[PDB]
Order: sequence, then C-alpha cells, then structure tokens
Amino acid sequence: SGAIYVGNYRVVNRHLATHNDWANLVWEDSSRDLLVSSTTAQGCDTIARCDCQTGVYYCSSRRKHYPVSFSKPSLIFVEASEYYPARYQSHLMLAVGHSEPGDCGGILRCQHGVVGIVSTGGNGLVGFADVRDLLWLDEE
Ligand SMILES: Cc1cc(C)c(Nc2ccn(C)n2)c(C)c1
Ligand SMILES: [Zn+2]
Repeated sequence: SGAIYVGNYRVVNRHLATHNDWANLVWEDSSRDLLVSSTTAQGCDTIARCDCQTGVYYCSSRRKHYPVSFSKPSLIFVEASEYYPARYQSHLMLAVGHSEPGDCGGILRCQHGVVGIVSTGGNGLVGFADVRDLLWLDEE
C-alpha cells in the first residue's frame, strides 16, 4: 500500500483505490495502474520534473529503501496477476529489486522529488508507474 500526497491530490495504484477514492475521483487510467482522488488537506510530496534514471524506492516487504537504476517510462508486457490479466501496461519503468504484491504504492524518488510508485513485480524485478508527465498535479 501507499500513496503520493501532492497539493489537494492523492495518487494511488488504481487496483488498490478505496470507495472514498472512487467517490472523490479526479482521474484514472487502467493501462497505467493509476488513480488520483481529491483531498481536504494539502500534501507535502513534490513531483520530480526530470529524466532521471537513478533513484531510491521504498520496499515494505523489507522495511528498506533501496537505491536503483530504472528504465525510461515505456509500454511493457506484464503477466497476469489477481488485479489485471496479461496485458501491456503503459508509462512503466523497470528496475532490479525485490517486490511482492503488497509493496505496490511504495514511492520511487530522485534528487528532484517523487518519480512514481511501485506497480508491478516478480523474479527480482520491480516496476514503477511514472507520474512525472502529469504536470497538472502541480496546480488547481
Ligand atoms: C509489486 C508486485 C506486484 C505483483 C502483482 C506481484 N505479483 C505478481 C504475480 C504475477 N504477476 C505478474 N505479478 C509481485 C510479485 C510484485
Ligand atoms: Zn530527477
């Protein structure tokens, strides 16, 4: 589990969104595994606006933050899980790292701010849903 709290927005994995998230929906995209809902309080996370390929992510199944190198956001085939059938997921970045289903929501960050959240995993790989192209998170 985990979310990004920026301005009056809450960014979560779409497959982990709650009824309150759907009842206060701002935007959702199944192909990206992302859902954004509105919040009453303002959040403290800052979104990175950059092309970094090195950063650090939080892995709840190890209670540790790991430094990683990660690929550029791309269209990647992801195998079937309990949340999605086998399909192409867009704006996804991969790194070598430990991940379990419950690690989804962990933040990946670089020197500029939050880059994305854990969304996929298995066999020593971890995939992150990018949020750096969602410029509207910084306003309104
Ligand atoms: C972060 C994360 C997410 C998921 C859903 C998974 N399990 C599975 C099982 C089959 N897939 C394709 N994925 C793992 C290991 C890690
Ligand atoms: Zn950066």
